[PDB]
Amino acid sequence: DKLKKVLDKLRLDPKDISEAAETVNKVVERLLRRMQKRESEFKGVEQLFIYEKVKISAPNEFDVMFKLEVPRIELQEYYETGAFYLVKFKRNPLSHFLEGEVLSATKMLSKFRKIIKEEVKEIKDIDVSVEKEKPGSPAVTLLIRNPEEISVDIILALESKGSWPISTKEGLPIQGWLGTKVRTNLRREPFYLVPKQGETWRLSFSHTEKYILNNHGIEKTCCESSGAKCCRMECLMLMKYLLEQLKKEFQELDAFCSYHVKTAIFHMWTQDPQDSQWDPRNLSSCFDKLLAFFLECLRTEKLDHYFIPKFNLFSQELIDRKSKEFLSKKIEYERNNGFPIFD
Amino acid sequence: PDKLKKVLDKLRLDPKDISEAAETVNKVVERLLRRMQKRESEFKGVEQLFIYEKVKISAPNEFDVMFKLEVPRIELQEYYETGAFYLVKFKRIPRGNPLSHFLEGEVLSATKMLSKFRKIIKEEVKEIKDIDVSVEKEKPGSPAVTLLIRNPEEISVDIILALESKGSWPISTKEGLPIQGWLGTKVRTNLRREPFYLVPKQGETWRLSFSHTEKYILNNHGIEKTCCESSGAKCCRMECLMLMKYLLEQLKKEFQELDAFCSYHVKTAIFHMWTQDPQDSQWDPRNLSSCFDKLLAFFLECLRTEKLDHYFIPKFNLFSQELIDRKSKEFLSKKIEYERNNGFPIFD
Ligand SMILES: [Zn+2]
Ligand SMILES: [Zn+2]
Repeated sequence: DKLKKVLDKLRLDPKDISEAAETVNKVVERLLRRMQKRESEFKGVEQLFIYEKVKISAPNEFDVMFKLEVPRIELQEYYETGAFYLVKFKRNPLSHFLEGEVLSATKMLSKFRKIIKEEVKEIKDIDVSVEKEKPGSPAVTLLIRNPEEISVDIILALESKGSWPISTKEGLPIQGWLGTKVRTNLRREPFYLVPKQGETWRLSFSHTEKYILNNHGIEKTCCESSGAKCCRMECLMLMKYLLEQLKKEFQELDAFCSYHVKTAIFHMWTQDPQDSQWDPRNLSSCFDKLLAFFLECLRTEKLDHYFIPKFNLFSQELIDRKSKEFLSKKIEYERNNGFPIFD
Repeated sequence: PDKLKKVLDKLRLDPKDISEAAETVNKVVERLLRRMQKRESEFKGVEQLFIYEKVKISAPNEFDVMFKLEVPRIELQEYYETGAFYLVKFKRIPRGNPLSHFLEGEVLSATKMLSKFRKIIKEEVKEIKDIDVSVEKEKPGSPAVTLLIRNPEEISVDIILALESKGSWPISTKEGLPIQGWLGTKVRTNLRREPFYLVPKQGETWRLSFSHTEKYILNNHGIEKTCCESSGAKCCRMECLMLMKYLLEQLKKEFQELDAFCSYHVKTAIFHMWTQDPQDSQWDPRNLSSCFDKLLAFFLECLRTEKLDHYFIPKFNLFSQELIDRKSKEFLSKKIEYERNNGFPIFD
């Protein structure tokens, strides 16, 4: 029952989130108007996506993706990484960001940021400012004061209606969970490229991950009014909040982010697909088997990207050995001591 | 005696023979579409609604193709509280659409549009002399012009003219599609956001059509997403539909008193049975006899009480007294109970 008490404060109330929704929505609208106006290279920019823009267990933290349809691209995998690609064109206004024969991500992102910095300064109604360029952030972040501090990440992305790259052929292993009809439909949706050398883009499946979170059960009536409740989402909130609180205390956990937890629980939902395996009456058992699974990913240094199997997030090149051991010690400490961090 | 699984073996379609008929039925439909998209034609923007889907469930001979027309500028009006039949008008004075040629006053005439639609198809069916296909005679109950192809295998192709409206579904369907405790509320909302359709047959009335929705439900019939998939458990929902549909088709072949009943009655009764018994375990292949019998008992209960509501329009009773006489229901009930009690001799 202790975990249910922690979830009681982690659930977003619709009243406090609605005042932020009204503020975030209109600011993104005004930014979208300007991108479609005058002589900006981002004329056909549209928003990708309410509760979808909010970060799950992070109140008043928001994500917005500005997609740009580019149907004239030719992808080239960058050094067999599977996730990073160089974009080329077969046979126009995006030539300003072209560097030789490859479209520069840094040139487009820097110009994309100048247009956002000019509009945030032309706004004097709500007091909003642009972050300084973070090292690991392609998005342009906005600090909105409500007076409640609100952060909104504006991610520039390229939309491609073509087929998903070959590196995702064995990705999305939901055949024994969400089924093959769902997998075929999801893979027929477009895929996205966000900047991350300076001219390489990385694949983004935020739209697909959003669908899986809202359609997580093997039964269609899962977590509905006329259906059974499960604790899949509750285990994700507890696991994400545990890692967030651990990053607040120790700077040694900088190499870990929320997407590792999200990736690890997707594999758990694939390994344990049955809705009965995530009964809310067994929340402590479900959260512990998720912890044990995450610790196995840390100690074996194996956490494959759920869409790109060849790409290992916990590889030795990405995260060093001392950080994984450090995180493993802290996770085992709270796992045996009743999780004192939640207090 | 596992006689039901023997009937199903002879009833399943041979993919070798259904693929040959698929190649010829598509290219003929493609040619008809090409002649529709041409200049001087009121059906310029016509399209196909949907290879393997177009063949009927228990009928390998017959195929069904719907030619839809987007009409984002029409207003609907119920025709005497029927729920299913409507008169089609325009929101304002029409200017840019050629469909005003079929106006019978302020109401879009179905017989006017269907006649010109059949004139165009009968022109192209007489132009083609390489495959030998003819347009069937005028049947009263069918708005679709039927194409009879000799492959030499005789195959029927119903070309159904339909209007596509992407607006909200009419209020007669508000309490229809009751799949909340079965396929879920998310599925129901997504289905109700797809367009709805109107088919012809006062000669200006149009009937609602949910063939696109009924097709989704057949291919997504399980409460579990993996139902009838490779990595999932097989159920017998579709097998009971085929047996029940084939039982009525064989009874209609033998008795002319069953002209009032059609396959849609079978299709409607099983959608209710799937709502009444939503669990995939209630449709286990080991219980094929139990599932097919409890379906027959449900269909006999609909004949007895003379109530079979349209699965999408609750107020529309398909077994109403003004639609089917009690003698036809008593006669169908007598014949079904005979087959149910004597091991179904008609299957032989
Ligand atoms: Zn659930
Ligand atoms: Zn099934």
